[PDB]
Amino acid sequence: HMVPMDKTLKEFGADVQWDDYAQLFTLIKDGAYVKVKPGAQTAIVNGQPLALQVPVVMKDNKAWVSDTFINDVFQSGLDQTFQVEKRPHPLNALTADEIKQAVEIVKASADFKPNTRFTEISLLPPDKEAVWAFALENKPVDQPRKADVIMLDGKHIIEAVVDLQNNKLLSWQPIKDAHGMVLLDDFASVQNIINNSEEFAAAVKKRGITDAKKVITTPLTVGYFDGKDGLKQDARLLKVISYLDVGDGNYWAHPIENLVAVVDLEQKKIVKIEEGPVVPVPMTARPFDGRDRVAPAVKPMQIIEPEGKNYTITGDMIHWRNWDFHLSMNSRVGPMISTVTYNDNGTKRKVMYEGSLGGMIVPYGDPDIGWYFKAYLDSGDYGMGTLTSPIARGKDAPSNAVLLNETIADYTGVPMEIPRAIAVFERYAGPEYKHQEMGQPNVSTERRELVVRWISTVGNYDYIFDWIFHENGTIGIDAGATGIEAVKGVKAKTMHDETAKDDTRYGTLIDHNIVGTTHQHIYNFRLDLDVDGENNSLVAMDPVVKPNTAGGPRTSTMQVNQYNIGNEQDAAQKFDPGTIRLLSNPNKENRMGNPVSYQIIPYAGGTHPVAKGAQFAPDEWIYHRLSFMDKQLWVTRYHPGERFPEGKYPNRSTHDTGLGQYSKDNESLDNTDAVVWMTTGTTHVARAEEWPIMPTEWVHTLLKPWNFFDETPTLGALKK
Amino acid sequence: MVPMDKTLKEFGADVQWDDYAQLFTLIKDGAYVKVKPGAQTAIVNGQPLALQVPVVMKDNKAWVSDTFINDVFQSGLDQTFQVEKRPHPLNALTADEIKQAVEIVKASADFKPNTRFTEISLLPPDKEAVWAFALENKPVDQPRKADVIMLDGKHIIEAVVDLQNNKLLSWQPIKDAHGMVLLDDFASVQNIINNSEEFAAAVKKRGITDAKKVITTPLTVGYFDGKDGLKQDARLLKVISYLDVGDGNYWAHPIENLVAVVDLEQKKIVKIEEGPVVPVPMTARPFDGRDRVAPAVKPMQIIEPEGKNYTITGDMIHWRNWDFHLSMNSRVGPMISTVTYNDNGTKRKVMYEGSLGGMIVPYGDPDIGWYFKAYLDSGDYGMGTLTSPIARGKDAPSNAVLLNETIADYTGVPMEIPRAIAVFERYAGPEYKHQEMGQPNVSTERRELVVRWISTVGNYDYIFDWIFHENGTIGIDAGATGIEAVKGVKAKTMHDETAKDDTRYGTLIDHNIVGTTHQHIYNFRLDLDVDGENNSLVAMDPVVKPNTAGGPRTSTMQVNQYNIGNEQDAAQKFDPGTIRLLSNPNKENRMGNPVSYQIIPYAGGTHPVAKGAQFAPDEWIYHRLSFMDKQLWVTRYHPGERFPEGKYPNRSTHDTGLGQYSKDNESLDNTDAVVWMTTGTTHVARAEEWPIMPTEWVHTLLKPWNFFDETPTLGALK
Ligand SMILES: O=CCc1ccccc1
Ligand SMILES: O=CCc1ccccc1
Ligand SMILES: [NH3+]CCc1ccccc1
Ligand SMILES: [Ca+2]
Ligand SMILES: [Ca+2]
Ligand SMILES: [Ca+2]
Ligand SMILES: [Ca+2]
Ligand SMILES: [Cu+2]
Ligand SMILES: [Cu+2]
Repeated sequence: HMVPMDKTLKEFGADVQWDDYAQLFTLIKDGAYVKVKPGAQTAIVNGQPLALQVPVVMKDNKAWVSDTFINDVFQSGLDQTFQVEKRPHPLNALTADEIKQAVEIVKASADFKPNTRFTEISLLPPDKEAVWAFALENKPVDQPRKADVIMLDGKHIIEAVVDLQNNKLLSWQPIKDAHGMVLLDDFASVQNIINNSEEFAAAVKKRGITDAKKVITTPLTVGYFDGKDGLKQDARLLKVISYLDVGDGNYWAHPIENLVAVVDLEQKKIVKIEEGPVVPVPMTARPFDGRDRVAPAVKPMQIIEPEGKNYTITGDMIHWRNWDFHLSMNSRVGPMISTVTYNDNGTKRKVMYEGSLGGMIVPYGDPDIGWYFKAYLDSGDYGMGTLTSPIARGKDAPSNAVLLNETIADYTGVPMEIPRAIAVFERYAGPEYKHQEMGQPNVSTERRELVVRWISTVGNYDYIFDWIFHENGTIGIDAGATGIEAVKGVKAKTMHDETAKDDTRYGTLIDHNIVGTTHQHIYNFRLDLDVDGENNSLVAMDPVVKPNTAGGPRTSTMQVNQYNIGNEQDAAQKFDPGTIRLLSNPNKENRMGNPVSYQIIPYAGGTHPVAKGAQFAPDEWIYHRLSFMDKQLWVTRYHPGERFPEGKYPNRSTHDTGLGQYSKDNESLDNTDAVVWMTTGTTHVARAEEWPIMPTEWVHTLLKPWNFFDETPTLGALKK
Repeated sequence: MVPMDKTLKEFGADVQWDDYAQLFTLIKDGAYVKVKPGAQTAIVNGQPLALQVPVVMKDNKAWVSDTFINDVFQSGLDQTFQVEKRPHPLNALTADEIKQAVEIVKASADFKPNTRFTEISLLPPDKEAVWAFALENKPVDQPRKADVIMLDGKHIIEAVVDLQNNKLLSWQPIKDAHGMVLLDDFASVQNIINNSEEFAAAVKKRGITDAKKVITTPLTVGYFDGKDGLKQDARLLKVISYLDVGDGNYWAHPIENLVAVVDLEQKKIVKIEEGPVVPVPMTARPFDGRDRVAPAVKPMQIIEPEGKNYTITGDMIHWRNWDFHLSMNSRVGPMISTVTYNDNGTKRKVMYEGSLGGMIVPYGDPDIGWYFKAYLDSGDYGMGTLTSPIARGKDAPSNAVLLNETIADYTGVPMEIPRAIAVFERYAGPEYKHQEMGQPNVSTERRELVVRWISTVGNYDYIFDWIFHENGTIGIDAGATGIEAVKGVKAKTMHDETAKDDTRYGTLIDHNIVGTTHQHIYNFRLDLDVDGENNSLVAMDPVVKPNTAGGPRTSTMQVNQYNIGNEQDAAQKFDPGTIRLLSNPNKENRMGNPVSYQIIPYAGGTHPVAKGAQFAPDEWIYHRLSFMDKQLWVTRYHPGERFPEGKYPNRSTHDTGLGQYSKDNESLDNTDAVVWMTTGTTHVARAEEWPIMPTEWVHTLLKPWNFFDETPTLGALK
């Protein structure tokens, strides 16, 4: 029997186009570009003929296909985008089975507990040297597949290491004073605790809310205030900010200002309720999904690759032109780009052993009760990999993208597959280079970039990360921000109202009774670059104007002050976009005798004002606990255990256990394995254009090869 | 009948044949056509067309009617271009007007025999009348006039003509003004050097066996109060030379320390400066791929089968909520005029006129052949005139529409530049997005309309994109590629004796070749009229202040707001961490905030940023060009102030540009303002940029700030 084509293909996730003039169906799904005519015996897949056992049947204007059409066509093999990995890469993320295995091992230990949850179950990284040997020399990693299992027993953190190869527990170490990150069930717990709170229902009622059932809560971390917040450091707590559900699908637009409940998770009870002046709840419906809007007619635009892609995905490894890298997923920081090499006329040269988001922070600047503690560490306290948002095909990524699925473990230790977790796509990016010599034939070549996009949503914010591999050796990393703003309810409707001045002291009035509290977005990227080898050095090149001492009319000249940065303490600094910073390899030079290097650019621009550092007086705790905020560039000695800027356990941390710690010993950075950390952010002062929903804003970072090659990288293969 | 592939490709259309569907897909600009052999109809942008003569296959070769192209492409089904019945007042001079203007000044008794024309452009009606035409369809009741700037030998004469009444209005000689470099000067220079016995000897001394292989370059000499020993009243050019070795890239073969000074009216070398002899780098370094083989790539196409979202009526472009006028000028190139944003039915003013103001590429080497090198590409050479035709699908995406533009050449003859400007829409990631936990996702794609122009002056190639976002934001990016000006040096690697001295002012990017450090400084003139003519300049500086509200916090994030009332104060460095708005104090949005536009002179770049001019304040180039040292300028609207580097910058003795326009320090309070953005880079070379440099970009932005009352792209309410 057969099934309706349109319905079935849509369900499948393929785009369906019917051309009445050509009596032709064009079907697109990732790397597959298919063409099929009703009644035809063969179809075309990426330019290649495919015999069909059952042709497409057109009945009374409706097409029907065999129940095998989707598999015969899309899994034919004519789409070579994906190839089966023969020799499993050592950096492959834990499979579902491995996840379940690690969980059975710890549950087999005499100490496991029933309520024991899992904050992170991830692969334990083999030694860097063995992995490179595999990627480069194809030498097998004879070290056992291990996995880190970080558990949360109530409010206590426990670190366990399991041996997957030999199915045995290798270690079980409790971590005192450490708090665990926020977990999914805590969200449900908070809303439930508030719904059962007699006092809170009372507090809410005195603030104009009749039906307390329509109150939506939000789980926020409290941070650390040396006790000034009057909060017991020992307890596992969360503060709660509420909004009113008006039925417009956007509760963020209806804040219940000056009301904050403090919830103790293990005690499952409200341990405190801070109240401030009663402010009428903004009631006007402000939907952002278009329900109240007119759909504008727009002409279609498709980016197509009818013969397939230029990249191939073997297991988790991606090959594209001269690039080769491994892409995996982590529940905390998200995507991880590993063993990145560039094929230089036959020789795979090392570039980056491991790169990924390091961590990020979004601190607000309002002193009031519902804002003073608000300083989010999204990846660290919430797990952005876990909160990945499936890519909306054709919208969140261009129509010529390939969408990958990724698997991680949820908090209960059960394997979780995230559909459309990461997007891969090549894109036209203007001319690679060009020169129109007067009176001569023109010379131009197009530029192509391979983009790896991942989106994670934590509450009201939606973050987008792109890892851009330029064909010419350059690597870009941009961060985009969109979503819904965290607003403050105020009495003023316009700037003409008596309270306007005070209501807008910490933010712009972007709507009637609504203020967009100023805050910042600070991202940090951990880049373990191995510029053509592990032993590198950090070099600085400051362009300067010096007095002319060679004669002639000129009084000055443009020269450069070049010097090495021998230690971590000095490598941790502000970035002047007017200067040049390089991670060179003092052991290898190019054809001209210059050390092969990569230029590090933490700030290549952005669409919001740039954050010159953390907008905090040097005496604020947040500024103290987290030092990665005030420096745009950091360089440390390679250590497999140092991966987070804010520290491994930032939830209510008392001191800096991250970059401040990784560099406190001020170690030598001369000709050794270095790790670059780039910090970049924006200072967000709101405007009406960003409400009810914010247009995507971007920040750009860059890694350019500096004398890494001997000439224009894209000139082409030498003919003679 | 006639051959299809042959005919269609002569037409410039792309032909594709799908044997499986027995279908031809024809593409050219806004036309996307589909036609099957033997079919009685065809499809043009989604619409059915009846054919007089079906396409016929003859020996596997398609054949079509001799009227096919016209019947199909000029059918009317391609709505990209529309007829302009009422000519916009800012339309550039037409070929007929260019010829009329030249006839008028030639009919004057003062017109001398070999006069050349530096510029023949439209003398624009008053701003008010123009805005009235775009907003109210009110006719501009003023005759079309044209400015005709002439160069009589070395003398500049400014004249004004009345095109509607065909009469000469004024004829004014300009004292002490030097004219820009004209194309024929390029040839004079090469020819003068060739006939120079002295030069040939000078060259022989340096190792060149055949002087006929010496390639010259016409370089402006600047001004040095005489310290360079050059007469101020003489029209001069310095000549740097290269050796043509047959690799199609003479730039890779510098003849270092040899500089000739040429007097254009006397037509001879009036001074030769010789320095240390350096052997000419000989190794072949072609950049055209003659010695290379490109890797095979799977095809990629960007298609709009139903046509474009934009309409081009004459020179007026309509796209979504945007409406603007695009014209061409021989000096600065593309001009974006009468820009409005259609806010739910009402067209609101955004920008009266915007265009490249001017630019400069100054070098940092003190030596004999570099110290005077400070190029004002548009001002001294005419970037519009030197526009480089866009290479379809390469310099611009495959879904672009290529426009032809017309300007006058130096002899006053109309000149049509093919594919002078590219217009294309592009996907720019999600416009906005929110994936609420456990709810249906909300995403919309972003679309930008890019207007791209490429100009090439000598070795450098410059790209300019005017980017219109659906949400009201306007972006302006400048890209740079081409061939680097290099210095000949003795060192082959950094291990040689002279290596350190050879690389004191630049990187050693190849054997015996150093890419001399320099800067790329662009300036944009933006006559913004934020929802009206009368505006003010407001500064908003984010600052950290002590907490006075109580609670654990010791500090807060606040904004320091204040108006900048005059021109001198408006001329300032730009801190990308601050906010600068051009507000309209007379209009507010629904929340009581002044409708405004955020000015961002520096939104990023792929090369190191130029925080100012890499020159001591006592350098002459520094004195002559103040715009290099400040990223933001705001002055009162004046029709005659259009160039940051001044109107006649060749060998100028003082600042006649932005330095002069702001000198008076006038009031910028609630009045017609003009914004000037200066953005630049400091370029320290590397091997990856030789023999040809990969395109490098810089970005600027203009964002609506409380101009609207909400997300501009949500759409109209049902
Ligand atoms: O994203 C930061 C913390 C948060 C989590 C869930 C809802 C709102 C805010
Ligand atoms: O682009 C600046 C001046 C110039 C003109 C022609 C050839 C080389 C250099
Ligand atoms: N007086 C307008 C210029 C002109 C001249 C000749 C033909 C058409 C137009
Ligand atoms: Ca260290
Ligand atoms: Ca390293
Ligand atoms: Ca203005
Ligand atoms: Ca003025
Ligand atoms: Cu923000
Ligand atoms: Cu340059």
